[PDB]
Amino acid sequence: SSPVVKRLLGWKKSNGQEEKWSEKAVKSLVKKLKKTGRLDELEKAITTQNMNTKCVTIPRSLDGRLQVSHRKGLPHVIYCRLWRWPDLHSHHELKAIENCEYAFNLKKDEVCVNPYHYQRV
DNA sequence: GAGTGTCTGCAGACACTC
DNA sequence: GAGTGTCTGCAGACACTC
Ligand SMILES: [Zn+2]
Repeated sequence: SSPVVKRLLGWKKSNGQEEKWSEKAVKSLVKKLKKTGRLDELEKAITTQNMNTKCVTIPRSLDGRLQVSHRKGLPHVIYCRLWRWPDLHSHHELKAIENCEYAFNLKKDEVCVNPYHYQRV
C-alpha cells in the first residue's frame, strides 16, 4: 500500500498465500524502520547490493524470533530469504560480515536484518 | 540442547467525540 | 489537541518433539 513497500517487494527473490505473506513481512519491517530512519539504508543496501551500507536493525526479542502473520522465524533469515536466498533453510547457512556491528550471533539489544551484511555458508 | 508451534493479554493503531 | 473506547497483530509464555 506504501510506495517504498511496493519498491522493495520488486526486489523479492524467487502461490498467492505466500505472495501476501512476503508483503506482510516487508510492511512489518518498513513500519519498524520508519521510526528509526534506517529505511533509506535498507533501500540503498537492497538496490545497490552494497556490503558497506550501515546496519539495518530491529529490536532483539528474548528468543530471537519475529512473528509475521502467524508464522515465527529469525528476522535475519526471513529478510535474507526474501531478498537474497529464497531456498535458505537455517541461520547456520548465514555468516555475518566483520563490518556488521549488530549481527544476529552477537546477541546485542538490536539485530541487523541488512541482507548484505550476511554471507551464505 | 535446538528447534518449532500454539495461545493470549495488551500496546499500538484506529476511530471517534468535545 | 485531549480524552475515550474498540480492534488486532504479535512478544512472551508454554508446551511439546528430536
Ligand atoms: Zn549489520
